[PDB]
Amino acid sequence: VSSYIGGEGHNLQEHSVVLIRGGRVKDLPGVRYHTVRGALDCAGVKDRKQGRSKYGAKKPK
Amino acid sequence: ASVLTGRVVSDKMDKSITVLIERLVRHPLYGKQLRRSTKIKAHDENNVCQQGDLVRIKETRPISKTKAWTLVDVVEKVE
Amino acid sequence: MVVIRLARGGAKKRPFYQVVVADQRRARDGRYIENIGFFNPLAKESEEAVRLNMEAYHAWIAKGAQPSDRVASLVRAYNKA
Amino acid sequence: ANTAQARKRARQNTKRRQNSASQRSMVRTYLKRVDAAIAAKDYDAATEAYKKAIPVLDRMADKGIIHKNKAARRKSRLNKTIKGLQA
Amino acid sequence: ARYIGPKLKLSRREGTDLGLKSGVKPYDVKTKKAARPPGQHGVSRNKTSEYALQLREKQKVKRIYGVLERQFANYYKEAARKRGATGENLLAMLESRLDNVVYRMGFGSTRAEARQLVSHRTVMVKKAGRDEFVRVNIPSIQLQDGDVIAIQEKSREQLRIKNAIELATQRGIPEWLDVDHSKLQGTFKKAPDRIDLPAEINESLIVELYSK
RNA sequence: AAACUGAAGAGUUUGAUCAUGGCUCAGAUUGAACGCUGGCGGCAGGCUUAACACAUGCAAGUCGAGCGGUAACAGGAGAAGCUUGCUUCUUGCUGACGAGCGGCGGACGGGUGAGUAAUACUUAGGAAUCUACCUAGUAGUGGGGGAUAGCUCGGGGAAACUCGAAUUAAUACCGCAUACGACCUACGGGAGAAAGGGGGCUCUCGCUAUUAGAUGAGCCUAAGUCGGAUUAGCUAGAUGGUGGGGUAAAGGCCUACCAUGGCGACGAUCUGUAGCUGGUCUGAGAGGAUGAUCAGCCACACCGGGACUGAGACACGGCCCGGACUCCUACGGGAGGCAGCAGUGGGGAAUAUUGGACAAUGGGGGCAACCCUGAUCCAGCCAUGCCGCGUGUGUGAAGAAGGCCUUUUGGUUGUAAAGCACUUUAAGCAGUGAAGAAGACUCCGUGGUUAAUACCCACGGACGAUGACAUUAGCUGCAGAAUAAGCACCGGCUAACUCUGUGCCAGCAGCCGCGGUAAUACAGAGGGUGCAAGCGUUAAUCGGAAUUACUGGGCGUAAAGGGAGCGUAGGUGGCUCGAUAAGUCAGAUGUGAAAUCCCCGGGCUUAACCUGG
RNA sequence: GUUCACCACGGUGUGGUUGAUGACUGGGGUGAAGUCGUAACAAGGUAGCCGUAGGGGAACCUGCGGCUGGAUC
Repeated sequence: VSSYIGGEGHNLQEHSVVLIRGGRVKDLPGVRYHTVRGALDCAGVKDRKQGRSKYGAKKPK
Repeated sequence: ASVLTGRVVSDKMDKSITVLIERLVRHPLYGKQLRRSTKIKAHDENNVCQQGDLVRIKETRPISKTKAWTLVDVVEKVE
Repeated sequence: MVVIRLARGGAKKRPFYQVVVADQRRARDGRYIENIGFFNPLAKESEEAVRLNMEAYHAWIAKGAQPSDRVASLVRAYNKA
Repeated sequence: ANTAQARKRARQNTKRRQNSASQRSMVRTYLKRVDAAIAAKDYDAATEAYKKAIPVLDRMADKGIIHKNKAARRKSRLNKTIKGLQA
Repeated sequence: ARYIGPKLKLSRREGTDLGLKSGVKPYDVKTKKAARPPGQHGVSRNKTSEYALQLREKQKVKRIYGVLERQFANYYKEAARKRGATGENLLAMLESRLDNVVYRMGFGSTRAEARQLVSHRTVMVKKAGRDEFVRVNIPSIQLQDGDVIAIQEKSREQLRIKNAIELATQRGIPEWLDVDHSKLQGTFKKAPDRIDLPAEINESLIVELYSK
């Protein structure tokens, strides 16, 4: 299936192992799943501060 | 002990009859009483009663493969 | 044979037994024939500690049941008071 | 077998099964004479075969080779067939 | 877990005095606020809704008694299963909490300090009928008819308690509590009635909020 | 007295409207996973996928008071090399005890849910059976024989093991003698047992035949129990009968003959899927979904098949044959089965220790001592859940600084902080310290027994042997605010708003939608809101949905009357007087397991939890 | 021991059912300021629609019967 990478900027390329959750994108025809960002090989978002858990970003020190 | 009454729908087996027992089962959701009927083979030793008769039968030890009831009374007979 | 034995309930480190008439081959907390009372190992000085239906206990003794060494002593020290 | 006791039970089972199968064969052998004498409608041969099979039948039934119920049923059902053979 | 942050913020958001501070000085001068809720904007346009009136009413009681949502919903679930009015029962069981009882009896200046006293094993409870006290570090203990409360033998010389009685005297002592300052010993003779509790808390809004 | 209490809507079709109608949301729940974060405790729960393959250890033994015995160990008596206190060799003499014969156990307990749509399960009954150990009886336990394992002797084999000759004991085995019952009977009569051990002639543990209980098991009947008709006909041992066989027992269970029957639109047959129940979640209810943990029932034990022994098995850690796979081999042959408890590899989004003890409750063996028990009781790990507690408490304004907004001077963060005054829950340290234990053994007394003051049994006292958990729970001190806050969200639904950056890009999004140069919707900040050691997201079920409407909807035009009729099964059906009592209603009895749900209580410091009625 | 009977494995043949694929081909949907027209909505400029048949690049046209869910009368 085709899935949506959320957040600004990612590191995914061919032969990348991702974790996939449910959830359809409304304006994208055919996409019905989301990529969990920060789970296995998809990194978290770099400079995220507000909704960090939804994008796999560690709490900044 | 466990007696059951019904009409004879078949008598074409040696020392054997088929009795049609009717009952009223109530629908668990709609509460209307459907009339249902089971065919029960009984043992009629002397081979007397004919189809269309009312007969009483009681449960006993099995006589054959599909026969474990026995005739005890022919309450009504064909007109 | 048939035994009158305790069946453990309660909680962790707070045992509460029910004295029960069971076929000996069944699991301690599994199938039994009759429950004839209870035993609170940890009970207060103002609470019912041991209760045992002596009528059915005698009936089961005369009927064939064999009490355990715990229920025998429980009845022994319960009928002396 | 994975324990000494299970191994002992197996080698005991072979011995007991040999000993019981010999007596099972004996019971069958003594009932064959009665059935063969019944087959050729011979009241005297069937009676003299039956009389010498009852002790064997009831002795193996008491040993446990056959059930007492089987021994009794065989006795009754061979007596009922011999007596009806011109008692 | 309990709330640790500022309390006048809570009072300003509820628009009423929750008794979170001591009565040593009037609530108006303690904060020069309560005319506006906290934050940059405070008094707002776009008026509230039925759900806002219900949420604020439930938060009011929760912040008054210092009980979080999980325990408070267990309270409501018990109250709607006991006989009678659900809101009356919920107020009775919030008033029968040990920390609230010691606050009303006056051994603590605020319910937070009363809970702090209860938690630190400085209050002994004697159950009705029982001929013994027992030190209890659990603020959520429900007291029945006749339960006795006393102060620990090694904490009767507390300064905070001695200045908490004199505030309790200036504030008023409930009639369902029989407190003696001579040996710091009260008795919970009966859970308070709805007529004894203030007639400004609409428990009907809490009951309608816990109905989807 | 109580179990009798419970029901919310919103957004979105239009220029607007009312209706219809779908979609979406707010709730509850979980054996959850993931992301961010993370202090503690109590109680629960923890491979939902591969019934995939399994390294290693453990999960079933016990009895010498059945027997020959002596491999080991320890004693004892003598031989004493005596090496004078070194010390060895004979003996089963004793405590005991490997292997062996024999008994009982291994059919329990534990695991799994593959198969199974009905030899299943649930409810209610039934008759034609068997049942070790247990209880209460009854009649006995007499007298012989031939063997044989170990132990010998000689081989074969790499091993696994094995062959031959000789040969000993028994509660092993087989005759013979008797037989209250019991079995067969033509009812005149016929046949059929056993075994001894132990303690001082007795008692006791056994054995034999059997009766009655109880327990368990097998068997049968009726009712109920998923989807598909784009599956309508299915059956030839099939349906019934007799003679015979078979089984513990009814029965086409089997067989020879006789008859042509049996089942099906009340769904047979065939197909798909599935362990079933108590219950669990949801719901106002009715319903819907589901069948983890606990309990009952069933089925299975690498796969296919057969049976033996036994009271009980077609036997999870038994046997035989076949098979796939894995391993050992000297190539000839062998061995094995974690869906027991830990654990491994693998699969997966995902699920723990190769721990302790039999102290308790049970289970197996034993006369006991005692031995065994991965059942069980505990401990370990995991925020997986529920419940509880904490991360301080008061007081503190020219309302400090800093941040943010701003009209550039105010507002807000905010009594918030600092300062001052106290407190020490939990954690940390040090002490103390219940209860889980049932009082074994031994002594004394009493009663029963007896020929007996013995022995044995029962009862009554004294005695303190027995604790894995465990450095227990709890309780008392010490120190110091010290060791402890995060997550989501803030356009509406929906509680909470402003700046800055961006500029239909980057991005958000459940829905309506937002983003085009002044974005309360994106990203960051300040502020706020809700929850809180958790918070969100995803998956899944019910709710809202009266959106399959039984409760409780519709069909002129919104989806929806068959083109019309006749008619089969079926459904429904006038008046009056009777009978019956099936439906219906009431009463009684039996049952509807316990747990759970609910009510009233009781015990944990509270609660969860446990528990009586 | 032998032999027969029952029977598991395994084998042979011939069908049924169903999963994945398959050159090519049929229609359905989505996507931009594309091409051709303008069939419908007003009497939509030939009233429309229903069944059916024939025809046509395409909406469609025509015949036969039916309907009003047809304006102007």
